[PDB]
Amino acid sequence: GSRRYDSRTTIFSPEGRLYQVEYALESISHAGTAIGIMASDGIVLAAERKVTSTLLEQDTSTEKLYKLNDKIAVAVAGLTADAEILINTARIHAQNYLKTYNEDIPVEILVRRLSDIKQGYTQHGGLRPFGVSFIYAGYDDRYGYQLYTSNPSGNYTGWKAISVGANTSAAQTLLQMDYKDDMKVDDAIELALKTLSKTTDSSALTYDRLEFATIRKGANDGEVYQKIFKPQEIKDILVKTGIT
Amino acid sequence: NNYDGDTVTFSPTGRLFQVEYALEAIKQGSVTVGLRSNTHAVLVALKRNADELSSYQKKIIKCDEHMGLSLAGLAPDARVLSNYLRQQCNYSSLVFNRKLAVERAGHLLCDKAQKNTQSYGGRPYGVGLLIIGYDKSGAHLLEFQPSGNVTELYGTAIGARSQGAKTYLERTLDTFIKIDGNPDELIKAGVEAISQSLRDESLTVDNLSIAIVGKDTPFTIYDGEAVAKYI
Amino acid sequence: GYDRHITIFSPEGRLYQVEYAFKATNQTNINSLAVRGKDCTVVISQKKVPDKLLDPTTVSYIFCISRTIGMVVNGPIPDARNAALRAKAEAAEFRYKYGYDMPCDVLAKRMANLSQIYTQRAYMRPLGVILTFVSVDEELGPSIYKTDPAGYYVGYKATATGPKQQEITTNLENHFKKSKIDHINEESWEKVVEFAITHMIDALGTEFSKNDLEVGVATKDKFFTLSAENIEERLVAIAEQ
Amino acid sequence: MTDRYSFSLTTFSPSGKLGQIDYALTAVKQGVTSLGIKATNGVVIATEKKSSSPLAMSETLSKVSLLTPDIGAVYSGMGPDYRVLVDKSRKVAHTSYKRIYGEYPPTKLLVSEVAKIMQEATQSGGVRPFGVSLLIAGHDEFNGFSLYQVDPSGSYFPWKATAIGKGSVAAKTFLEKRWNDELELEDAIHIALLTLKESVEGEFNGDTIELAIIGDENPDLLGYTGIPTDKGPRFRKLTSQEINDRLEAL
Amino acid sequence: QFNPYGDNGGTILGIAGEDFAVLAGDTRNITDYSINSRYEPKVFDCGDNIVMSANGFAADGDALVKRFKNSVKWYHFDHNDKKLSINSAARNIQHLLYGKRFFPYYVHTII
Amino acid sequence: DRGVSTFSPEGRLFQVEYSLEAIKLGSTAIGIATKEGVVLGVEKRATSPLLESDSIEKIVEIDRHIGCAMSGLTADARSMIEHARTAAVTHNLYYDEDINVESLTQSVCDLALRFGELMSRPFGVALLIAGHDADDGYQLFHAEPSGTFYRYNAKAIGSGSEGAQAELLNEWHSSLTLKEAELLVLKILKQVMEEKLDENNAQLSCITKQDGFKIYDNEKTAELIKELKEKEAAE
Amino acid sequence: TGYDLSNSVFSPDGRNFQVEYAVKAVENGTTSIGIKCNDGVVFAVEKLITSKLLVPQKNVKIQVVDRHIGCVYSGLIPDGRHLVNRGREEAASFKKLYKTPIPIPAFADRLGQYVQAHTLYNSVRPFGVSTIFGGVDKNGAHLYMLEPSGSYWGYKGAATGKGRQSAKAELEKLVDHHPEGLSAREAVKQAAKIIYLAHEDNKEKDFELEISWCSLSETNGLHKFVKGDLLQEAIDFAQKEIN
Amino acid sequence: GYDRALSIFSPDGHIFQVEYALEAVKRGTCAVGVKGKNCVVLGCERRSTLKLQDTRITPSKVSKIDSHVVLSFSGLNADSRILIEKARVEAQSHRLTLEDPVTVEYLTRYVAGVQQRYTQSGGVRPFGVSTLIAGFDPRDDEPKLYQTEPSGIYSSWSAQTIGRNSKTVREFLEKNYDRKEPPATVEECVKLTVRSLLEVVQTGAKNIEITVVKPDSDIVALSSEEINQYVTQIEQEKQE
Amino acid sequence: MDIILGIRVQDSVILASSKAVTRGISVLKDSDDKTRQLSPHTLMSFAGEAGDTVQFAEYIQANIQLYSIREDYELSPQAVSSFVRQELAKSIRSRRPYQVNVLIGGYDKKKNKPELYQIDYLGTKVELPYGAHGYSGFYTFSLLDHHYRPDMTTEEGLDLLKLCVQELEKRMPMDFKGVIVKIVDKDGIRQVDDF
Ligand SMILES: [Cl-]
Repeated sequence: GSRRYDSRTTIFSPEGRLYQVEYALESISHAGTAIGIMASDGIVLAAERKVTSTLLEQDTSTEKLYKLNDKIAVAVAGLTADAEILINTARIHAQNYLKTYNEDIPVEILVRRLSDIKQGYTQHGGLRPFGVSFIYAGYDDRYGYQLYTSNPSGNYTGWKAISVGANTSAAQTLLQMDYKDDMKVDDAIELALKTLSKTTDSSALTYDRLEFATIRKGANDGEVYQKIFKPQEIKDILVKTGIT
Repeated sequence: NNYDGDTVTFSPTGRLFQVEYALEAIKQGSVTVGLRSNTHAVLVALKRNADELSSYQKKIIKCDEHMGLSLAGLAPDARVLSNYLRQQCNYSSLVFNRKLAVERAGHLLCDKAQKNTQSYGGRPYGVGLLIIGYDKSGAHLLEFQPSGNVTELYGTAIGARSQGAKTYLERTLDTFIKIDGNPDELIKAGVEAISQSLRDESLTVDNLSIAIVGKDTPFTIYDGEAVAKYI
Repeated sequence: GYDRHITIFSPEGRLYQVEYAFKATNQTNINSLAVRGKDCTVVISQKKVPDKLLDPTTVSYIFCISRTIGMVVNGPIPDARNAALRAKAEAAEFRYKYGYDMPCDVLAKRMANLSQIYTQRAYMRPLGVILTFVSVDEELGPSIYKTDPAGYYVGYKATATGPKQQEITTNLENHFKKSKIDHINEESWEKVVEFAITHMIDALGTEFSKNDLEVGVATKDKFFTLSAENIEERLVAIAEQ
Repeated sequence: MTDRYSFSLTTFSPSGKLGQIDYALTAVKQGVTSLGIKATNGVVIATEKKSSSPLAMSETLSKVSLLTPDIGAVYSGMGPDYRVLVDKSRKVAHTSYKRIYGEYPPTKLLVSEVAKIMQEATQSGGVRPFGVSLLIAGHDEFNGFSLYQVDPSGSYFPWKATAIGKGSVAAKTFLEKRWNDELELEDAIHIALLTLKESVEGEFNGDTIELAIIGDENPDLLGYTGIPTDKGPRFRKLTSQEINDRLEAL
Repeated sequence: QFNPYGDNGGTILGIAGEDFAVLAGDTRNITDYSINSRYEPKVFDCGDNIVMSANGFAADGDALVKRFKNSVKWYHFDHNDKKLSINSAARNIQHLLYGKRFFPYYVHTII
Repeated sequence: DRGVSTFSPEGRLFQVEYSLEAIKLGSTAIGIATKEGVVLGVEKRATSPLLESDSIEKIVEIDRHIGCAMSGLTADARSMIEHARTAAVTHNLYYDEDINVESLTQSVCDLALRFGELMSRPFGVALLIAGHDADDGYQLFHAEPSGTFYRYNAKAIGSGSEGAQAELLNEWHSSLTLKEAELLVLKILKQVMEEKLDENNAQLSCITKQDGFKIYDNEKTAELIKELKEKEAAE
Repeated sequence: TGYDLSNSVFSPDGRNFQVEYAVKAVENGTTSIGIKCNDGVVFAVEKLITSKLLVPQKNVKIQVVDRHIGCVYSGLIPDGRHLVNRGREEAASFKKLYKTPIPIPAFADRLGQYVQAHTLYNSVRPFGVSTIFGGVDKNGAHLYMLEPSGSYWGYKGAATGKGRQSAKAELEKLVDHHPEGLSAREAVKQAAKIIYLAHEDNKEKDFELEISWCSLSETNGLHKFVKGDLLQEAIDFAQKEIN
Repeated sequence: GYDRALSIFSPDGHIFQVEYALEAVKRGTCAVGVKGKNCVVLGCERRSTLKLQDTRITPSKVSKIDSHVVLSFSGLNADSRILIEKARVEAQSHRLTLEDPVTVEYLTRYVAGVQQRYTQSGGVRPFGVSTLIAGFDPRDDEPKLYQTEPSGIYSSWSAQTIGRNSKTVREFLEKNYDRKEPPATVEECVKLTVRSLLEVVQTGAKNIEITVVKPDSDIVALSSEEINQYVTQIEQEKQE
Repeated sequence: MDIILGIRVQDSVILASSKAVTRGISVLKDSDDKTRQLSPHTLMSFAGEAGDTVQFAEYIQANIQLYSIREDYELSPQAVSSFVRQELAKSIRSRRPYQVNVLIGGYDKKKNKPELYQIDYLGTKVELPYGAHGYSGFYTFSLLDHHYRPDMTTEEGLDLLKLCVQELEKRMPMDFKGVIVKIVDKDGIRQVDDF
């Protein structure tokens, strides 16, 4: 019957590893690098678009940075189509929480929910896992500014600064070297871009090959503003930091 | 070889190996004999024990006041099929106020076993049955195989070394068929028939199991000192 | 090599089960042909009754799907009848839901979509048949639309299907290059059938008796098949000129 | 019976590749060339009508399809897969948008819905991916003119201009030299015809080429008058004659 | 409106002796002011030395008795031909009756 | 790969035969039936000295008149015990009486073959079901994952089963007392066990008509172990 | 290779090897035939007597569908019974909705579609029987034969099983020597002969003859078994011809 | 639905999927449980390969199931959340119906039952997780410590360890832990737990987590400085 | 059940609930506590149809306690009240709706403010300085309209509450057997044993 053709996506290896999760992580390691850096007064999200073209319409494009709600955003590394399935689920989950409790969803709760969905695909259903790793950048009134990551295994962890996708080993070493606890957003912006500029497989880092975003308390009085950078705004910050 | 992984696969010569392997389980099972005359129908079964401390596995199951069977192979499969017969006999009584015909009972078992041989996922039944009964057309004896094939017979035997008892009945055909209005002599012929399938071991008091049904005789099972008469 | 057992992509981007279903199409060794007249659409097919024990009246690969639509099949009869029964059901349901007779091209598309599903879904196999639908549509006029196991379909000026399709195809191609029109310029359907048979004889290089052929004709508001005697009359007219 | 294929037929290999998606892209590579170019006041999409037989009426087979009055689509790869996607795309534009908001969806969101359908065929049980790449051109009030590519994975990207299928590598190079941000629609059509001629072997005319535009509103194609706010579809398929006229000034 | 219940009349009587028991019942069966039958048995031998009668609506009465007789049969099959004691029969009948708590057997039962 | 409900060429279900191998790896359990009662005993087999041995529950009550001992993948037995308890109590609810030991065993065995592609595999545990009823008296049953059950006068299951069964072959007679049966279980357990038998790594239980099913205290078993040593040294 | 391991898989030939393997089970079975006559049809079958212990005239192989259709088959007997059970459900729903008894061609397609459905999936096995069937309806007499693939045609004479070649040869002679037609009572006699002549392929074990027929004149268009004197008359005619 | 039998027997009578789930537990970070006379302590390893972590928000290894029971684990982190959630739901469900909080044995029996169910259900793989469940029953001062594993078997322990290099720390506990006289105070119990982890951990900085549970819902997690004091005292006594 | 009152003062919320349980013509109990602690700083009183009241209250209690364990965090009174409202709004269009009216009194530790929410069985939520369900409000709202001042102390709130209970005991026909009074503030929940 049908058993003959079943790949068995949810089984252990003799060593005790989940085959499909490990192979999904291998897929993500070839995806464009995404970096998240958390500061005392905000969070930075930086991400590299993969080998673009001159004929790609950049200003209307979105492959890396997505908005989950007014307080939370994510950087994607892996299959974009897979990510959008999860993103729409996460957007709905946030709204369900807001309808139920009349309060914005705490960052960790949203992260745990998405991570639990990913976990389910590794334990039951016989389907392939989502080939996606997220960097969550968000804010709430309990823990303040928070950075998380999740991967196809459904395991998530918190971070001060973190990278996903390609060249994470090289990227994490550079972040570990220059990061300090008393750091600010403007400094974190510079660190993120400098890290990408060294780890990139491209010849030179330019505005058209980048997506950038910040989550600042830098908003009129006690509130949080999400800023998804425009192409011209990425070009200006590249000149300011002294990369181009 | 490559075509015995499941029941849904014909071999290149048109064989169903899973059905044939299920048929093999019957040959491993203990011997049981069935025979009938015009008035009565008799089942004789050699019960098997695990060891000296163990009891002897029951071989005969009652289905209705006028019908029952003996088993050889996987006993749980005989329990499933006998339960189905009990329900079908019972449906005939409640709905139609009618005792189920032995021939029709065989047809129902055939069709139930067949569905398991054509569908993926399931498996064939691993047991053979000898059904006896007395209905409106007199005494009957059936032989069920889990391939689906059901056969009405004067006498037969299934299980290990069953060929010896089957040959004896083939010689005695003209004699035991005429044993009308005499249950004890019909049982004697059945006990003498099953004896031809014995090696080393002999028929003891807790080894032998006999059942009978007839004209004015409900389906009753005899075990223990009740069969000491026939040893 | 399980990519050749079910309908999934091979490394070459191919579906081998679909390709092998195409090969089952010619298992019957029958050739069919379809052409359009002014007021009609004619479809002819070879009829082969090898066994003397067979009832020749029941041996047929042409089907009356609806009053207006006819269908000839190239492929094994079980799959042919599977497709026929479904097309009949679809044509009937269409009329009930939308209040008018299902067009030939719309039915072709529907059956093509069903075929497409079998090329994408694993548990369902493709049918090893090529379906040629014919009618005189009330909007588009004489119509020939053909479906295959890949889920492909297209309209035709004329067409041919079977082992020797290419010989028939080129024969028809050469005729339409001369006349420079998209149909057989002829008033009566009888003469269009005569054209169809004549050009099949020329292409295949074989003579036909009344029992060697099978003919279906589509006119306005009805489709029908010819009897052996109707074909005999057709063969007589061809021989006399 | 029952569909007992409840497991994925597309899985990650040790190298991290999704085999069935890669093989689907290979099927797209073998497919006939199609392209799209975006102008300041419009968008153009085009492809070759590769006729399987000269007896076949190529007018009946439509490679370029209307999805909404302001959105059109063309493909490269497996035609049957494209046909069912167009059916599903048209329906989802109504069920998931028009029946809710009382208006047709913007290009990017309809693309997103099509992309979703193609992603599900890459992960759901008992199915293979779609063997097509789509080029979707469209217009809406707040985003203006736009052109999107959609791949078998479900991934989609916006383009100023691009090409897919047989001779896409050469065609994309040709478009890079000719494209600028000040192109008028007629200039984009001219460039589209030049680009497409390179990939075509045989006959090159209005009957062998299929071309449509997203441009100005066509009140003559609306079918009714009396409502000022309804000004007609921006999608228009160019006729055989209209193509041949522009081939003389080529 | 359809009324699924009816009244077939009749009367039954059970008396327990020291080493015996009796269950009596009249043989008349009626609807409204008409006699259906002058002899329609109402008390039944159900096996295992148990007698039963379900008086009231005869259709429900016959159904119940039929189902209890069935219960006795399956009790033998499932428990090695064990005799169903009168107390066990009584508890079994409670579950048959309460099983249709929200669409009752319209009868007064005595065993 | 291959079907879960597949027959071998010899006419046996692969999965059932493989589950029997898992039971052979399990700890020893012994049952002995007499006219004065049925005794059940088990080897606890703690994997480490830090493991509190009293928490090892390999002897279990099903009802007041039915007890149960297990061997093999003991985690699998929990749903079997739950079903047995429910079956026993449910029958009391429907019939206002105790349920026959055989009928209880049959109910447990009906679960055995409910596996396919219902649960995904057979049970990897064998059970010794001991009890008493008015009809057939004191009884001992052996319930396998094949769906088959045999009645026994005495039975051993687990790793030292064939060695213990041979010893039960010679020792058992129809006139055994309860005290004699208790010592006999301890004697045979001590013989087949790897570690030295004491009250902490071995457990006794019995079922009598009067007192019902009782698991023995460690203090009570310790005396029976001491009584055993003396009577063996006596000759 | 591996194309023959799973049902509904096309080989590179365009063949379904599993269906072809089901045919081998049919070829292994006992001989069964069908003869179309003037106003009806006749069915006959070979029943191998495996043992003296078999009760004569009890293990009936030919089955009736509705009251006007007869069915006989060669191969796996249980598969044939399953097919007839379906046929009976199909005929019942037809008569339920449309009132009239199911026409034979209509009935033939109902079985055909059902058998063909068992070649569409790997989760099911093809039928291991070729079924000969037919009867009388409003349009007259009809005889059909249905293969494991779901393929069926109308027939003047039909035969299947181990002795099909021997039978087919005999049927071809009757068609040639009787163009104007054959009577019902003649067809019964000829049927008996053909089974006896076809028994040379199963000549090891002796056999039992079983015949049935539907005829507008002889049986009022209803299916009946040939019994008693008429059966013995057909056996005597058959025994005379072989000697 | 996906009904495929993933956990099945092999010729030698083993369920490989359950055994491979134990290998996932072997890979997991070390976790240890020690019960004193009037307390239980749960020690856990944090691998120091991951620095630049945010220890405020990172999921802690020890999880509260109720106010009186705690659960630590070794193995797949994602799998552990599913067991913890189910356990937390069952804890509140028990309070709702029985009007009494769960016993530690009951909560263990439930979690173990869930793990077992996943070893003979179609279309699912076993949990790659072993747990240590500790606490005090309602209105009871006797300490409780239980262990569970992927197969579904569970048992009570005077002291136990699971995870990577658990063989070494179990060796340590077997010689150092005395049943006749267990750690009388909280200090003695925590000290023995930290000592046992120091056989494996590497550095005694932020790599050791300690959680003390006392009777009557008295649970507290020790800080870095408090644990560091134990690490200092142990090594200073060792230098002799 | 009958009478449940609520009043939000400067630094606390006070809930008063009758002790009587009457089924038919008999007062079965005169010491019934018609409230459940949802969290350390949130209390819910309830009144409605028999059975439904307790079943609903305990169901809500279980859900909030579950949230507290999962997140190791106490929900705000506003968040709990919204959760409760949604459950009742869901309930009103069910096969058999919960026939329960509730008051939710809580102290928000974040904003350092007491909060009182009145929710009926339809899922009608309102935040109020003082609230009541059933026929209680017909007597008590007029008194509270007169005397209540927002800057009151807890002791002043209890005196104002005594004035409400005295009026109810004078003018209502049913003997509700006095009230159990509970205070919710920054330090948590406590019961006034003498009232
Ligand atoms: Cl469609």
